[PDB]
Amino acid sequence: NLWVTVYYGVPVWKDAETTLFCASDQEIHLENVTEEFNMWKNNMVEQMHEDIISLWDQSLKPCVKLTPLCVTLQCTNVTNNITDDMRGELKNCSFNATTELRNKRQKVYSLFYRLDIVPMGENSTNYRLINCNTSAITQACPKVSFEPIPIHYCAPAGFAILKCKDKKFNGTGPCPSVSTVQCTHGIKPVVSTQLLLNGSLAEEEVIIRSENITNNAKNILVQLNTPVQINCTRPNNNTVKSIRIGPGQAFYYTGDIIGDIRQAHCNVSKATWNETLGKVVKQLRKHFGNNTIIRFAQSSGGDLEVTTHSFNCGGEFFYCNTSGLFNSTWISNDSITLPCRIKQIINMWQRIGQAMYAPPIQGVIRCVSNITGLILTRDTTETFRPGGGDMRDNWRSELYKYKVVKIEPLGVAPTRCKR
Amino acid sequence: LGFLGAAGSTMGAASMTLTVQARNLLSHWGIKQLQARVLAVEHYLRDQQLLGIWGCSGKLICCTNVPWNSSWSNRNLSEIWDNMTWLQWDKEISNYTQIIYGLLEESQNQQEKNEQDLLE
Amino acid sequence: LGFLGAAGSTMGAASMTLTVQARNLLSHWGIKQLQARVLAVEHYLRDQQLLGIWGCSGKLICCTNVPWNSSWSNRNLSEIWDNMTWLQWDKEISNYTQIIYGLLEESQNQQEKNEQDLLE
Amino acid sequence: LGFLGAAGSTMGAASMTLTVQARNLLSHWGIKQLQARVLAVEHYLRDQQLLGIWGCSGKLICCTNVPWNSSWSNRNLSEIWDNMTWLQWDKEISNYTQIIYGLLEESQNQQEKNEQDLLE
Amino acid sequence: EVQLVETGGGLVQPGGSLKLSCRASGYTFSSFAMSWVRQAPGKGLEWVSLINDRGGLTFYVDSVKGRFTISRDNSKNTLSLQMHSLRDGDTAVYYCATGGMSSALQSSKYYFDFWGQGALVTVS
Ligand SMILES: *[C@@H]1O[C@H](CO)[C@@H](O[C@@H]2O[C@H](CO)[C@@H](O[C@@H]3O[C@H](CO)[C@@H](O)[C@H](O[C@H]4O[C@H](CO)[C@@H](O)[C@H](O)[C@@H]4O)[C@@H]3O)[C@H](O)[C@H]2NC(C)=O)[C@H](O)[C@H]1NC(C)=O
Ligand SMILES: *[C@@H]1O[C@H](CO)[C@@H](O[C@@H]2O[C@H](CO)[C@@H](O)[C@H](O)[C@H]2NC(C)=O)[C@H](O)[C@H]1NC(C)=O
Ligand SMILES: *[C@@H]1O[C@H](CO)[C@@H](O[C@@H]2O[C@H](CO)[C@@H](O)[C@H](O)[C@H]2NC(C)=O)[C@H](O)[C@H]1NC(C)=O
Ligand SMILES: *[C@@H]1O[C@H](CO)[C@@H](O[C@@H]2O[C@H](CO)[C@@H](O)[C@H](O)[C@H]2NC(C)=O)[C@H](O)[C@H]1NC(C)=O
Ligand SMILES: *[C@@H]1O[C@H](CO)[C@@H](O[C@@H]2O[C@H](CO)[C@@H](O)[C@H](O)[C@H]2NC(C)=O)[C@H](O)[C@H]1NC(C)=O
Ligand SMILES: *[C@@H]1O[C@H](CO[C@@H]2O[C@@H](C)[C@@H](O)[C@@H](O)[C@@H]2O)[C@@H](O)[C@H](O)[C@H]1NC(C)=O
Ligand SMILES: *[C@@H]1O[C@H](CO[C@@H]2O[C@@H](C)[C@@H](O)[C@@H](O)[C@@H]2O)[C@@H](O)[C@H](O)[C@H]1NC(C)=O
Ligand SMILES: *[C@@H]1O[C@H](CO[C@@H]2O[C@@H](C)[C@@H](O)[C@@H](O)[C@@H]2O)[C@@H](O)[C@H](O)[C@H]1NC(C)=O
Ligand SMILES: *[C@@H]1O[C@H](CO[C@@H]2O[C@@H](C)[C@@H](O)[C@@H](O)[C@@H]2O)[C@@H](O)[C@H](O)[C@H]1NC(C)=O
Ligand SMILES: *[C@@H]1O[C@H](CO[C@@H]2O[C@@H](C)[C@@H](O)[C@@H](O)[C@@H]2O)[C@@H](O)[C@H](O)[C@H]1NC(C)=O
Ligand SMILES: *[C@@H]1O[C@H](CO[C@@H]2O[C@@H](C)[C@H](O)[C@@H](O)[C@@H]2O)[C@@H](O)[C@H](O)[C@H]1NC(C)=O
Ligand SMILES: *[C@@H]1O[C@H](CO)[C@@H](O)[C@H](O)[C@H]1NC(C)=O
Ligand SMILES: *[C@@H]1O[C@H](CO)[C@@H](O)[C@H](O)[C@H]1NC(C)=O
Ligand SMILES: *[C@@H]1O[C@H](CO)[C@@H](O)[C@H](O)[C@H]1NC(C)=O
Ligand SMILES: *[C@@H]1O[C@H](CO)[C@@H](O)[C@H](O)[C@H]1NC(C)=O
Ligand SMILES: *[C@@H]1O[C@H](CO)[C@@H](O)[C@H](O)[C@H]1NC(C)=O
Ligand SMILES: *[C@@H]1O[C@H](CO)[C@@H](O)[C@H](O)[C@H]1NC(C)=O
Ligand SMILES: *[C@@H]1O[C@H](CO)[C@@H](O)[C@H](O)[C@H]1NC(C)=O
Ligand SMILES: *[C@@H]1O[C@H](CO)[C@@H](O)[C@H](O)[C@H]1NC(C)=O
Ligand SMILES: *[C@@H]1O[C@H](CO)[C@@H](O)[C@H](O)[C@H]1NC(C)=O
Ligand SMILES: *[C@@H]1O[C@H](CO)[C@@H](O)[C@H](O)[C@H]1NC(C)=O
Ligand SMILES: *[C@@H]1O[C@H](CO)[C@@H](O)[C@H](O)[C@H]1NC(C)=O
Ligand SMILES: *[C@@H]1O[C@H](CO)[C@@H](O)[C@H](O)[C@H]1NC(C)=O
Ligand SMILES: *[C@@H]1O[C@H](CO)[C@@H](O)[C@H](O)[C@H]1NC(C)=O
Ligand SMILES: *[C@@H]1O[C@H](CO)[C@@H](O)[C@H](O)[C@H]1NC(C)=O
Ligand SMILES: *[C@@H]1O[C@H](CO)[C@@H](O)[C@H](O)[C@H]1NC(C)=O
Ligand SMILES: *[C@@H]1O[C@H](CO)[C@@H](O)[C@H](O)[C@H]1NC(C)=O
Ligand SMILES: *[C@@H]1O[C@H](CO)[C@@H](O)[C@H](O)[C@H]1NC(C)=O
Ligand SMILES: *[C@@H]1O[C@H](CO)[C@@H](O)[C@H](O)[C@H]1NC(C)=O
Ligand SMILES: *[C@@H]1O[C@H](CO)[C@@H](O)[C@H](O)[C@H]1NC(C)=O
Ligand SMILES: *[C@@H]1O[C@H](CO)[C@@H](O)[C@H](O)[C@H]1NC(C)=O
Repeated sequence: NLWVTVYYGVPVWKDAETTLFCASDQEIHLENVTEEFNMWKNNMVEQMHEDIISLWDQSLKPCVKLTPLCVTLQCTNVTNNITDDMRGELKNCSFNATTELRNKRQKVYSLFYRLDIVPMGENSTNYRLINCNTSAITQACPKVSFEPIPIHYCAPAGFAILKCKDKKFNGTGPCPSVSTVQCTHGIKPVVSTQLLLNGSLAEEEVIIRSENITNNAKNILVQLNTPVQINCTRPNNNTVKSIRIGPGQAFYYTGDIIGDIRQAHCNVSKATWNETLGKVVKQLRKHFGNNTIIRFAQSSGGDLEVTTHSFNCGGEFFYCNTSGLFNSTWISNDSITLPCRIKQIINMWQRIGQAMYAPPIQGVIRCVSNITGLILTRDTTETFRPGGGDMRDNWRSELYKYKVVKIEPLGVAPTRCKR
Repeated sequence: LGFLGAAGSTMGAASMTLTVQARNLLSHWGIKQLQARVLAVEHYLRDQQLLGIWGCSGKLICCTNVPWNSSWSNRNLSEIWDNMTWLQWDKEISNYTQIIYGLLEESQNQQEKNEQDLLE
Repeated sequence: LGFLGAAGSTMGAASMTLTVQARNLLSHWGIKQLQARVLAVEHYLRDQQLLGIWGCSGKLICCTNVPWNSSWSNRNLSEIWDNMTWLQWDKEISNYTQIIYGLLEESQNQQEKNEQDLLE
Repeated sequence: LGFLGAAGSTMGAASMTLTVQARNLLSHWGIKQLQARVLAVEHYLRDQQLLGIWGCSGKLICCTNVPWNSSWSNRNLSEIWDNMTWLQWDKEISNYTQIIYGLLEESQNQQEKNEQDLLE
Repeated sequence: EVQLVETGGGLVQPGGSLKLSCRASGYTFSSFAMSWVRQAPGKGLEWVSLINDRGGLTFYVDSVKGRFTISRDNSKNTLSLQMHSLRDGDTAVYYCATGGMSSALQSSKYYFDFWGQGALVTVS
């Protein structure tokens, strides 16, 4: 009775993995489409991860290498007014630098943070840079900013990106309101650890997302519905000097400090932070029991890169101690000041064979940012601690609402039409 | 009314937007993008080749001579065309697709041969 | 008698060399050349897709059922085909190109539905 | 029964596996592989364009209005289709391929013009 | 309840023209094909013309093929028939009917589901 009819241009799709392309300086509602989303299995995250790392490395390709500085350094204490918090933090080091001509040398001195140098043979006088035994260091170019300029991800023809508009969506399962977009919104590649900065806020409620909430081996991503403002500063007036170490190759360093030496720090409002945690606790009790205890605690261990809040503040790299933010037990104009360490020799990505030197910045630095989310881990009484060592989690917090599908325009159905 | 706008509509309604979707199939750093463009073209051409083999070249709606088997789907016309979306339909008959395609190919080969004989 | 040789001739003469031009549409260091080749292919395919949508697949000259509007151009047939070159003509009506293309698409969609019903 | 399985069979047998071969035409380190893929696509498209020019678009077997010249080959049909393979035939008439193609193109140009006048 | 109401003409001279129309209500007009069926005063039923639900396809009985026009308007739920040259043999009741065809993706019809009461057309 019925015959096969072939149709082309049918609005059908399948989950797919393809290459997305970037764009930098449009939406169809799909009224009755319900689709299933699954963050953590989202391959857009992997592409963002690889593109950021690749572009990062490309930016250092033409920059000055600091191998000509892997020499012994003679280091003495700094001749200034140093507060208790800064004792032993800085060292004044002298060394023999190469210069423009191979048969000449120059004696240069500079200030270094203690965290960037390592003593040799337990000799107080002799120290060397941390990277000298491991891979050679490269100086970042002073002309290149670290500004997290947003990237939009666009689909190639034949593919489409679906966006989940459900305000209460927790990252997985059916999404009742799905729209098609040509390209994603711009996502700022902000790099940080335990606290997420300058991201998107939840529309209505704090949302707790986890691949498996009852599995303590998983990280918990918490999206806030309100920002917490954080004020970070390094209140030390740095005089920056430079030398030539090679044929058109300049090295930048802190020459000296004008005025007193104080510790870098970040401030949050005490009450705002307390209200924010109360909301997080309230939502955790929907996965955990009601008559329970939720305790917050400081990171249990590991290196500075995973036990602190790491971020780029105006080009400098800060490592802030958050124990003052996660020290409370919740049972059924003050501010919090977080001390910060500064490092010039960093690895950025959790890699072994690369190391970058961040040139010092002239003057005094202040940056203001929004805390838009947290990365927590879990140990009656449940204990939660800051985590965030893996960068892919930062990107998941923005990409969770997008999915890539392939269009499959050809199909068949019975009709009463025959040739 | 835009691309995939009818995705949530029933099959009998979605079938009126076939040109909307058809037109959105075509349009070291930079290589992965070059590869994506090449691949998209090869995909496109395979579907066009297949329509050609089945005798549906040049048209979006093609009637054939292959009868529908109730074993693939026993739903009736109202049940399908005015009730289901294309996404639902595609899932229902996915197992039986590569059977249908084989039948369409065989049918066309016989038709072309018969036409050739009728032209002697 | 070669490629574009008829470009300065009138429309009614130039129309007899359509195969000459159709055949000249197809055929880090080296990458910019691959990009040019891929784009030449995508351009070609988009024009072929469009002829397909309009029901002109497989032919260089195609009649349609869309009437000509006097508002696009009110010149008569001698003005257009006995004199006038194709370059001049394209400039004259370039502002109506999208209107005409939209009409051609609509016409073919209606044609396909009527054909399908006549076969049931 | 697979790709080129009929290569050793006679023309009258091999003509029945045309879809087997047609479907096997489509699908810094890595660049030379893209060059091969881009080129394979362009090759494919040129053959399709040529069939379009001759008025054989969309079909694997196409009859034309160009008569066969005994000067190209004076063998009879029972000899060619039953006691010869396609490889042998291709060699036998390799010197007339361009002549034949030219005639097929001219025939279609006349055919399109005649159809256009009949639709007046 | 489905209602088809003819609002036709009256007495017309041979060789003239007369237009009939039918208003429909109670169903989705656009979902059905429609036709006109004629009944001469002393005869049975005869099919005259058929039109597609989208208004694109029309069919006629040979005897009126070059004389009658059948049309449709889906925004006004209206069916219409324009008759020319009005032969004496065209005197009949003209009934508005729903059915006679369906389109591709629909189940088949090939019978008439609903009838109006009919306009009487008389040729002098
Ligand atoms: C979270 O978002 C906030 C808001 O966007 C962001 O704060 C901004 O930080 C940038 C620095 O990264 C500030 O930009 C500077 O502004 C001063 C004053 O006008 C300029 O003098 C600076 O110019 C120097 O540096 C440039 C390179 O960045 C060079 O090109 C130039 O030649 C100079 O050497 C520079 O423009 C910006 O003003 C603030 N915005 C506000 C409102 O304070 C914060 O950093 C983000 N947080 C994180 C972790 O990303
Ligand atoms: C770092 O060490 C250098 C070298 O000893 C200090 O520079 C000298 O400072 C004295 C005053 O105390 C001057 O008279 C010399 O002329 C300076 N020498 C040079 C080469 O500039 C420098 O002050 C020390 N800086 C700190 C912060 O301890
Ligand atoms: C920087 O260079 C100077 C001069 O090259 C080094 O001075 C050394 O001083 C002692 C004291 O007499 C001498 O015994 C050495 O001969 C000098 N070294 C050499 C090899 O010239 C100084 O040690 C160098 N500083 C560093 C830490 O590299
Ligand atoms: C972070 O909070 C501290 C207080 O703990 C602020 O320090 C005060 O700043 C004012 C204004 O300059 C001084 O008069 C006070 O003497 C400072 N108090 C102390 C204990 O040092 C600090 O300014 C805040 N700021 C940030 C991040 O910019
Ligand atoms: C942040 O500072 C606190 C001190 O205020 C450090 O916590 C101390 O760690 C030692 C060694 O485990 C314990 O003996 C002390 O009892 C802890 N003090 C308090 C008040 O709990 C903490 O390790 C620092 N964290 C980071 C990332 O630097
Ligand atoms: C189509 O069939 C309808 C009844 O459907 C019943 O339930 C579905 C889910 C199937 O299991 C089917 O086999 C069952 O019979 C009828 O009500 C409807 O009138 C039928 N329509 C047509 C056009 O035949
Ligand atoms: C013919 O054109 C009339 C004039 O309208 C103008 O031209 C059209 C093509 C548009 O560009 C419009 O914006 C201009 O103002 C139309 O009013 C008329 O409906 C058209 N008729 C037909 C049959 O196409
Ligand atoms: C076709 O038009 C010829 C030229 O007509 C004049 O010039 C054109 C550009 C318009 O401005 C028009 O209004 C002018 O009258 C006529 O000589 C020729 O006879 C016309 N063809 C026919 C069949 O009438
Ligand atoms: C048929 O062919 C005749 C001979 O043409 C010549 O020989 C052939 C084999 C080719 O090499 C060709 O290029 C040579 O010119 C022509 O004289 C004759 O006109 C052709 N036929 C017909 C039927 O018109
Ligand atoms: C086809 O030809 C067969 C062989 O004929 C001879 O050899 C060929 C190659 C030519 O040179 C020809 O002139 C010779 O006479 C015949 O045995 C066979 O019967 C022919 N087929 C038909 C249908 O006549
Ligand atoms: C119609 O289908 C009958 C049973 O179905 C056969 O086995 C299943 C598992 C396959 O999915 C299906 O494609 C097969 O056809 C056959 O016995 C019968 O021969 C088929 N009839 C026609 C005309 O194809
Ligand atoms: C350094 O500290 C001492 C007190 O220990 C103080 O007398 C001296 O003035 C300070 N130096 C400067 C430059 O203020
Ligand atoms: C130099 O600083 C260290 C702390 O890193 C301290 O133990 C030592 O006593 C200081 N020596 C002098 C001479 O100030
Ligand atoms: C570099 O030296 C430190 C301090 O002795 C040591 O812990 C580290 O393993 C060494 N790294 C390499 C690559 O040798
Ligand atoms: C912080 O939140 C406020 C909300 O009013 C917004 O205006 C501001 O731009 C946000 N700042 C950043 C850095 O995102
Ligand atoms: C997210 O919501 C889905 C709803 O189907 C539920 O199955 C899943 O367990 C939830 N996960 C979390 C972390 O809330
Ligand atoms: C989720 O975590 C629990 C531990 O609480 C484990 O038993 C279960 O198998 C996990 N399920 C999945 C799908 O990972
Ligand atoms: C951060 O600085 C802003 C002004 O830039 C001020 O209004 C706000 O109160 C400060 N927050 C804290 C915690 O000090
Ligand atoms: C934080 O919340 C607790 C709730 O028990 C309350 O007792 C405490 O006073 C609050 N602190 C601030 C700064 O609001
Ligand atoms: C937990 O408390 C909320 C109110 O905050 C209530 O709606 C919910 O039913 C309680 N759940 C249990 C298991 O008691
Ligand atoms: C945590 O709070 C207690 C008071 O309840 C205080 O004694 C302790 O020092 C605090 N810990 C940190 C790291 O600030
Ligand atoms: C740092 O010291 C210099 C001395 O020339 C002065 O001009 C500049 O304003 C100071 N900057 C800050 C941020 O204190
Ligand atoms: C979605 O379903 C409703 C009925 O619940 C229908 O009225 C509407 O037209 C449908 N939307 C689309 C795009 O088909
Ligand atoms: C969908 O199928 C059910 C089967 O019970 C039927 O009752 C309903 O009317 C159908 N809807 C449409 C739009 O055909
Ligand atoms: C195909 O067959 C498998 C057999 O396990 C079944 O699970 C699946 O749902 C079928 N899909 C269809 C009906 O297309
Ligand atoms: C160019 O125009 C002249 C008339 O001025 C005509 O004779 C000639 O054939 C035309 N040439 C071409 C290529 O159209
Ligand atoms: C074509 O002929 C007409 C009528 O003689 C004339 O008005 C027009 O200017 C000529 N053409 C061109 C293309 O300039
Ligand atoms: C096409 O549109 C432009 C912009 O309005 C106008 O200047 C030009 O004259 C128009 N061309 C024609 C042929 O109408
Ligand atoms: C090969 O030749 C033999 C006769 O010697 C024939 O029977 C066989 O079918 C031929 N092979 C093919 C593929 O036709
Ligand atoms: C080849 O010709 C002979 C006669 O000479 C005939 O018997 C045979 O059947 C023909 N061949 C084939 C391969 O069918
Ligand atoms: C084709 O032409 C060449 C001369 O270029 C000649 O040697 C060869 O024999 C010809 N082929 C045939 C099948 O006659």
